[PDB]
Parts: sequence; C-alpha cells; structure tokens
Amino acid sequence: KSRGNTYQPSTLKRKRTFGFLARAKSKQGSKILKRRKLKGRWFLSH
Amino acid sequence: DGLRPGDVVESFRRGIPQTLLNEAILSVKTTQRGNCLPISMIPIGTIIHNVGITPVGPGKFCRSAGTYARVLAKLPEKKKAIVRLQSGEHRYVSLEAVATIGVVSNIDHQNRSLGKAGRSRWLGIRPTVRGVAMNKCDHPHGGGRGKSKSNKLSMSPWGQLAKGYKTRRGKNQNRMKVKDRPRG
RNA sequence: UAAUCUUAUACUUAAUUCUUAAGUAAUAUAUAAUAUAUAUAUAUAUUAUAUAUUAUAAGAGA
RNA sequence: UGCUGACAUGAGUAACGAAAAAAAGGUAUAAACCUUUUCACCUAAAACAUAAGGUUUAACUAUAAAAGUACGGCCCCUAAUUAAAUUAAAUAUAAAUAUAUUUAAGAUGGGAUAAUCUAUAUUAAUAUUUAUCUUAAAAUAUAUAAUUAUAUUAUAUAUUAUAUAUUUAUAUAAUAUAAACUAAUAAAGAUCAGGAAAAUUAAUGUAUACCGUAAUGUAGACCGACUCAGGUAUGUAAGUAGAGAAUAUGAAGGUGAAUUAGAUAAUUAAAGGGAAGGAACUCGGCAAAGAUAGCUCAUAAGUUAGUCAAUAAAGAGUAAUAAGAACAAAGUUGUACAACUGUUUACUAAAAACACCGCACUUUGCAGAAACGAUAAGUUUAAGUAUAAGGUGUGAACUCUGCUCCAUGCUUAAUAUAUAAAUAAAAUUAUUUAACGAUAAUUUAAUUAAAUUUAGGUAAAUAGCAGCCUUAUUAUGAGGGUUAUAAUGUAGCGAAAUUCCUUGGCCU
RNA sequence: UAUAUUAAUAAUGUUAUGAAUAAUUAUUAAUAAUAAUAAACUAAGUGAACUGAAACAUCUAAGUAACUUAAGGAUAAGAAAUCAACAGAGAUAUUAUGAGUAUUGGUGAGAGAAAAUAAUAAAGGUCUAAUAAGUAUUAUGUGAAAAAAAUGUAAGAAAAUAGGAUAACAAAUUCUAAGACUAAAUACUAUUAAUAAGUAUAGUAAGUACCGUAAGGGAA
Ligand SMILES: [Mg+2]
Ligand SMILES: [Mg+2]
Ligand SMILES: [Mg+2]
Ligand SMILES: [Mg+2]
Ligand SMILES: [Mg+2]
Ligand SMILES: [Mg+2]
Ligand SMILES: [Mg+2]
Ligand SMILES: [Mg+2]
Ligand SMILES: [Mg+2]
Ligand SMILES: [Mg+2]
Ligand SMILES: [Mg+2]
Ligand SMILES: [Mg+2]
Ligand SMILES: [Mg+2]
Ligand SMILES: [Mg+2]
Ligand SMILES: [Mg+2]
Ligand SMILES: [Mg+2]
Ligand SMILES: [Mg+2]
Ligand SMILES: [Mg+2]
Ligand SMILES: [Mg+2]
Ligand SMILES: [Mg+2]
Ligand SMILES: [Mg+2]
Ligand SMILES: [Mg+2]
Ligand SMILES: [Mg+2]
Ligand SMILES: [Mg+2]
Ligand SMILES: [Mg+2]
Ligand SMILES: [Mg+2]
Ligand SMILES: [Mg+2]
Ligand SMILES: [Mg+2]
Ligand SMILES: [Mg+2]
Ligand SMILES: [Mg+2]
Ligand SMILES: [Mg+2]
Ligand SMILES: [Mg+2]
Ligand SMILES: [Mg+2]
Ligand SMILES: [Mg+2]
Ligand SMILES: [Mg+2]
Ligand SMILES: [Mg+2]
Ligand SMILES: [Mg+2]
Ligand SMILES: [Mg+2]
Ligand SMILES: [Mg+2]
Ligand SMILES: [Mg+2]
Ligand SMILES: [Mg+2]
Ligand SMILES: [Mg+2]
Ligand SMILES: [Mg+2]
Ligand SMILES: [Mg+2]
Ligand SMILES: [Mg+2]
Ligand SMILES: [Mg+2]
Ligand SMILES: [Mg+2]
Ligand SMILES: [Mg+2]
Ligand SMILES: [Mg+2]
Ligand SMILES: [Mg+2]
Ligand SMILES: [Mg+2]
Ligand SMILES: [Mg+2]
Ligand SMILES: [Mg+2]
Ligand code: NA
Repeated sequence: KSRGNTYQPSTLKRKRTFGFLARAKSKQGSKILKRRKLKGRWFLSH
Repeated sequence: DGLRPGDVVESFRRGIPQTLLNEAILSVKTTQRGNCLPISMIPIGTIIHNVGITPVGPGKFCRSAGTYARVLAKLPEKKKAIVRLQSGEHRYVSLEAVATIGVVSNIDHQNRSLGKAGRSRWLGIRPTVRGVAMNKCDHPHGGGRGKSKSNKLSMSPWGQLAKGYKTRRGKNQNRMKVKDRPRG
C-alpha cells in the first residue's frame, strides 16, 4: 500500500466543503471568511 | 400459536357488540384463542399475550415468539388485575387493559441455530469484542500479559457491574410490580 | 385531590379579516321550587338564578 | 549540527525511469521532428468509445455546432443526509447552541411521447437473490396405432398465397442455419424476506431557451514534489483454439519512448543447459527442481456421514511410444496450537492473537436496562417488549466440567447500630449596659438516614484448592494419628508453546 | 416574472344573440422590493493552562489568554445610606506624594489599601421619582491574594418617634438603600501639523508567488 495520493479531486465535494457559500452559510465559516478578509486574502474560499 | 389461515377472530376491546349480545355463557364463547378483549372479561388463570398497561394504550408485554402472560387475579375495587408476565414478574395491569387469548406463534424460534458468522451479519449483528481482549484504555478488563481478567469484577466498558448488579434501584423502581421475577 | 408530573387526541352593536360589549338561541355544571314513580333516601320532567363555551380521555400521585 | 545569500567538494562520477529497430527522402541541416517502406511490441490492449480530474495539453484564435426519439445536464421527484430557515409561551439550554416538528435543499437513483417519426404548455370538469430444469407437446429415424433413440419447443422478419375493410389496413396459412449475446415475457425456488416520492377527458396551444460536446483518460495531458514500472470508474473489446474474458497467435488500430553508439574483463541482476552423484547444503530443502491429460472412468482408511477426506493417493480409457507450444494441474504422513470461511499491526509480526456459530451467567416490565447529551430537552435501543434488548465470560460438536464463599464484590433480611445537615424554648455562662435589654458561644428534648455490622445467598462473579509424621520382613504406603483451613486439586492431561535440574530415564 | 398584475378606457379581429364573452396593443389609476459593512477601544457572560512556590495539592499565573454576546463615539463612573473622627471634608475619572505604610499570606511564594495634600479637568449640579419590601437584615453555600458589593436556597423588618455605617455593646458622630440624569480630563481608530542621537533587512510591491484538503502558513 503506497501512500502520497491522499488528495483525490472531485469538484462537487470541494465546493460543498471548502466553497465560499458553505463558509458563508455556517457561523464558523463566516468567521473564517472575516478573518481572511482582515488578513488581506485575495482568495477567501474554493 | 395454533392460528392457521381460515380461522376467524373477533375483538371485544370496545365491548360485546349487539350481534353476540342478542344471540358464564358469553365468556367461554369469547375466550377462544386469537381474539382480543379487556382483562376484565378474561377469566382468572387463562393464558394471554400482547398484554397492555392502560385501558386505552396498545398491548406492550408478551409479544415475542412462544411467549405469554397469565391472568392471576382481578380487583374491581382498585380497577387493577394482577398478571404474571413471561419473566415471572407478577404485576398490576389496569383491569380494563387489552390482552389477546393464547400463546404467541413460533414457539420453536428459540431452538433455531444460526450456522455461521455470516447469518448474524445478515440479521444485522456486528461482532462483539471481549473486554479481556482489549487494552486497559478501552475496557477495564483490558491489559495484562497473556490472557488475564486483571482481578477486575465482571463489568461493562463503562464500569457498570455485569453479574448480578441491579440497575433499576432506589426511588426509581417499578410501582406496579406485586412480586419480582424469579432470579437465578 | 383545581399540588405536582407522564401519555394520547349564531346574531346585533362599537373601535374582507380581527377584537370588545350587550342580550338571545344552543350545550354542560351548581343551587332553589313544583309534579310523578320506588324504598327520611334515589330517579325522571318542568321552571327560576349563577358560571363557562386551553379542552377531553387515560395513568402516576403527596 | 547558528540564520540568509553566493560558490565550492564528491565529479564531469552515478544516473538519464521496464522498451526493437533499419533505410531512403524532407534537408550536400537530424540517433531524437515529419513522411514512405521494412522489422518488431500491445492486442477482454499500449485499440476504440466514455466517466472523474486537470496549467487547453487538442488536428487551435478563420477553435470543440443539439426541440426530442440505444443524448446528458438544467427541469419534475425524492434517498442518504444538510439547513444564523420554520412553530406571552414548540421543548431544552451560562452564551455558543441543542432537540422535536414543518418547509426547503439534496443524486449515486425514478421520470410521458416518439421514423408508419413525436409534442412536454394553459384552461375547465369529476423490481433481494438465483434458475429456465423435469414433465408434457409435436417433429425426425430405427423396428412391429404403440415402443426405442435423437435433437426441437415462449417472443424478435422478410417472402409468398389466402380471407375481410377499401394499392393502403386487419387476421390466417405456408417458406426459412448453427453457436454465443441482448432486451422484453412468462411461470418459481431460497431465506437473509428485498427503496422513496411526483389522476384522467375535452378545448385551446407549441416559432421549440440555457449549459456540456476538443484532445487527454491502465495516462507525457489526472492523484503521487519528477514527462515517476505506484494509484485511477464504465462499455465494446476481428477471427482461428478452447470449458473459458485461461493460454497461443494477431485482422484492424495504436505504438517503438529526453539518451545514443560501441565493447560485452572482473562483478551484479534476471534467465537457459549441465557429466558423476542426489540434501552430503543450510538454523531449516530457503531457492530451485519436480506435473506420463486438463475430458470420461475409478477412487481408501478414518469420519461430526458431508464423494468431509477428494481435485484422494496409486490406477484405467482416449492419445502417444525417441522426443517435438503455451497456459490449468506440484506429493504422503506424524505431532503442537486454533473447530471451521473470515479479521489484524496501510509502511518490519497474518499468528497459536481478534471474530465466529454455539454455551453459560447476568441485568431490564417498557413513563424499562445500556449508551450519548458544557446538560438538559431528547436520540439510538425500537416503530422492538424477556424466545427481546444490553452487559460479561467462554468459544462448533463428542466425552466432560469436581471441592470451596476466607477474601473483594454483588444480592437478601435484621429499628443489630453509629454519625451529617435540618428544629422548636431555655438554661447557665462570656462581652457590654446604671438598668432592663442587646450580642455571642455552650448544653439540653421528641422525631434519624443511606453507610457500617451480623447472618444467610451468589464462583460458567472477582477468586482459592496446605504441610508434617509413619504403618503390610527392606522398600512402596491401601491405611493410622496430627496441625491448619472457606475448602485442600476430582476426572483428565503431564520434561507440555507449562520441567529449573535437563541433551530426565527407556523405545522407535 | 414591476417591459407584472387588477381595473377603466380606446383601437383591432373572432364567437353567439344594438348588448354579451375571450385575446393583442396603447394611455390612465392602484399594488411590493433590494443588509458588503469595519477593525481597534468599552461593557457583560464563561473562564484555562503552562508557569512561580526551586517538589506539589491551598496559594500563584488570572478574572489574564481565549471563546461568546451587546453598545457607543467613546463606554464605564458620578452628585454620598461616602469618608472621617468630636476637628472636619464634600460627585466621578486619571496621575504624583501618602506607601511598598497600615493590612494580609501552606504568615511560604508573595499579595497590599484608605484618609490627607497636589495637579489634570468642566458651568458642574440637577430632578426626571406621587421616595421605593419578598427589600434591608438573618441563616447557609459561594464571592476582587489586603480592602466588599455581589449572589443561589430559605426565613424576613422598621417611619425620620425611623433606617444604614464599625466583632460586639454603650455613648457619640455621620449618611438616607431598595427611583433617576449628567458634560470634562480618559481609551481606540483615522486625518492634519510639528519634533526625531527611529527605520532603506521598522522605507511603500504581497498577504502575491509558493506550501497545505482545510483552518492556516508565507518568500525574493
Ligand atoms: Mg501532498
Ligand atoms: Mg464530506
Ligand atoms: Mg467476542
Ligand atoms: Mg491486546
Ligand atoms: Mg478505566
Ligand atoms: Mg498466565
Ligand atoms: Mg558560525
Ligand atoms: Mg569516484
Ligand atoms: Mg565509474
Ligand atoms: Mg554509467
Ligand atoms: Mg536525413
Ligand atoms: Mg488474456
Ligand atoms: Mg481514447
Ligand atoms: Mg426539491
Ligand atoms: Mg444521476
Ligand atoms: Mg469530453
Ligand atoms: Mg469526442
Ligand atoms: Mg499533477
Ligand atoms: Mg514520490
Ligand atoms: Mg506513469
Ligand atoms: Mg480474441
Ligand atoms: Mg498487425
Ligand atoms: Mg493511445
Ligand atoms: Mg526511457
Ligand atoms: Mg547435474
Ligand atoms: Mg544426469
Ligand atoms: Mg554442515
Ligand atoms: Mg520452496
Ligand atoms: Mg469409507
Ligand atoms: Mg501452477
Ligand atoms: Mg484458525
Ligand atoms: Mg505490517
Ligand atoms: Mg507480512
Ligand atoms: Mg488480533
Ligand atoms: Mg454469537
Ligand atoms: Mg440509563
Ligand atoms: Mg442475550
Ligand atoms: Mg479465548
Ligand atoms: Mg464447546
Ligand atoms: Mg468449576
Ligand atoms: Mg446535628
Ligand atoms: Mg510448569
Ligand atoms: Mg470580562
Ligand atoms: Mg513549580
Ligand atoms: Mg515536577
Ligand atoms: Mg486573583
Ligand atoms: Mg454615560
Ligand atoms: Mg430613596
Ligand atoms: Mg427612602
Ligand atoms: Mg449572606
Ligand atoms: Mg492582583
Ligand atoms: Mg436617593
Ligand atoms: Mg448613569
Ligand atoms: Na486483563
């Protein structure tokens, strides 16, 4: 069993979990977004 | 138990209807197996199943294969009826509570032997890992070199004693039980 | 046991719907009077006065 | 073993990543690019269609063309599940929030019509899993209506000839390969008992929206830091052969590569052969070698009766006698451990460990026991009800499972028995006050728990199962007498995976 | 579906008997809608641990970090049921002295006021309450290291002839709880000006490249 390939992309899943709207919808995600904005981040979410 | 397709069963939970009233004398007609009625109608001594608590609620006790209760006494003063359940616990049940006549079907269910692990899995039963097999962090019986019981009293993974320890105790006990079930 | 707890399930006035108030009709309970039937008591019918429109049923219960 | 930068050293060393290349020409510029021919490799793929993914890598900017029918999304519908949403007072909660209910979302699934092409809008009105046998039917041949042997047996279409509506329709008859495969049909075996959710006529409509479409996809175009021998879903996968998607070949298609040319010492790897011997090797037959049909027969002891053992070993038939493709097929036995098929340390342990089916104990009567819940409401348990569910040990079955409650627990009963907080009113004492009083302590009086203790019970609860003496001529010790205890190791097994002394004694 | 209805008209074509029913266009009137909003400062809730004590358990770190909630340009506090001591002062806030003093501590580690006098400060006093009860007080459990005011559970007053304040009591003194408002000095952010024995690795790029599934990290 060879490791290394732990990332296994699937756009839909990514957008569900780490997408902007998911962040927006949760309180915790909204807080994250705010924190990133404060930092100065160009890209707040996937 | 002896029910087979073609048999006829009534239910006298509402009461004795005007068909049978127009046409004890009624008790023997009524107390055929398979038909339901309040414990008031059911004569003392006879075997029953799907025994209720309350006069309105459904039959709760004695539902499993080959199981049954038995009417022991009835008290119209207090509106109760002492019933022996399958466990052996004598218990007050509302005198107007529901109960079917006869023993439950499939008496020989208990005698089945599952052949293999897979059958249990199909039924929906994942494997039980023994406390002695575990590590100490996981279960009190765990740890030790070789196989050991750690001088630890037989108990659950959360420290509740497994052999003999009465779990329903003190104030929170059953109010309606007349005589407790036979133990050991 | 109206301590606690558990379970189940019409019209008319005044500020299209909404709410108040009055009286009336309908149902239920309590109290008083009259008539009838049974063994001072119980049941039924009629009249007057008062109250109501979270409930009812089941269970546990100081 | 400071941090950052720059540059050395090893060193022009190893390596250049499974590989088959050759010539001619594009080009008097080519080992590496393009073409042609030859040769090879993959071929139930290294092919052809696709899914997901991605720096568009593509046959490219003059760029991947859809009203719908062996076209997908979008849309309708819902599953798993999700939701600062939903209900003077839904419930709970230090806040955050959590729960229940509604509603909404949510594909991996379901969704009308269609080449004789098809019309989706609006308005109105009342389907787990597997199987297709046997029988029976008729057909074809042998023998003398009936027997024997052999295939065929529900559906799928063109042709010809009839009979009815009128060359277009409906029905009937006859003609017509084998082996796979599909869909749709029917009947039906087994227990493990098999999703959810969204009407029909009539009239009036319908100018048909958006997005996906390249190429790559067992890979140089994704996930692995690399153009990485790893990981990566689905469908076709020429024939010949075969039981087959095994194995050989390879029609077609694709490919022959960011390393080449030579040389082939020692040495290493991965292969091929080997005289005489045949485990003498070694910790150990590790490794290697070993297959005298794969079809049809036949196949023992033992045994839990299961061709379990068995794919038995040997052996036969067919084939072959000097041999002459690949692939499947690699002995027999004794003992230890574990019933068995399974599971396990992803990346050093696959086991004797876990699990298991069975066995036993125990808890809980359901407004239960168990678990979860800053901690609740509540949830699972369960749409179950003691033949159930939770916990514990043991681990199929045969023969069996002895004695012991001392201790730690659990469990039952005793006002046997102490102590905690909680109370009236009233007695001295102390402080203060000129006095009563005020403020402190202390002591009295009825009504006291669970706990503890005592006595049972409970060991398939946690646990335990002693030593000395010396008696039948010597020996052995059936016996005999003691001490100690809760009881004093029973059946069995025994130098055991348990035996230190130990390479115990004896046999094979 | 607001280049929407719904109605009222006007123009057009069709149906059935001048009037009625539907469709299309054009005016007039009527009907709802758009959260991207700071961060720091403040107040409230919950509240660690490392650490110190040369161990560690009371204690400490600390009501700190953190998370959560809510407000305003500031917030908080504020016109004595305050301090003091027989003399007196007169809201609050910040600083200096008082003072590392009183006080307190497994009397260890260590913690530590107030009165008073100075500044800074603004006009700093002024009713808005028919004067405050399950309140004061008591018991008990907790509660800013000293100094309380708070608080869960339950008992529970008094009218200025009274009530609060100190172990307690007696004298005295002082204040009036259970109703309220309040600039100003202060905090933080931004801007402008001035001063730099500050910065060119604290001198403008970039929260980019790149790393990570993600929170997040982060160059030259
Ligand atoms: Mg990685
Ligand atoms: Mg997920
Ligand atoms: Mg187990
Ligand atoms: Mg273990
Ligand atoms: Mg533990
Ligand atoms: Mg052992
Ligand atoms: Mg240095
Ligand atoms: Mg060298
Ligand atoms: Mg060299
Ligand atoms: Mg080399
Ligand atoms: Mg050339
Ligand atoms: Mg093959
Ligand atoms: Mg392809
Ligand atoms: Mg939906
Ligand atoms: Mg789908
Ligand atoms: Mg494509
Ligand atoms: Mg294509
Ligand atoms: Mg990549
Ligand atoms: Mg790698
Ligand atoms: Mg590769
Ligand atoms: Mg082939
Ligand atoms: Mg070829
Ligand atoms: Mg290719
Ligand atoms: Mg290469
Ligand atoms: Mg040889
Ligand atoms: Mg030889
Ligand atoms: Mg040797
Ligand atoms: Mg070998
Ligand atoms: Mg035999
Ligand atoms: Mg083989
Ligand atoms: Mg095994
Ligand atoms: Mg391993
Ligand atoms: Mg291994
Ligand atoms: Mg294991
Ligand atoms: Mg089992
Ligand atoms: Mg519980
Ligand atoms: Mg059980
Ligand atoms: Mg075991
Ligand atoms: Mg057994
Ligand atoms: Mg035993
Ligand atoms: Mg006491
Ligand atoms: Mg031993
Ligand atoms: Mg705070
Ligand atoms: Mg320390
Ligand atoms: Mg230490
Ligand atoms: Mg502190
Ligand atoms: Mg203010
Ligand atoms: Mg006042
Ligand atoms: Mg006052
Ligand atoms: Mg107090
Ligand atoms: Mg401090
Ligand atoms: Mg006041
Ligand atoms: Mg104020
Ligand atoms: Na153990």
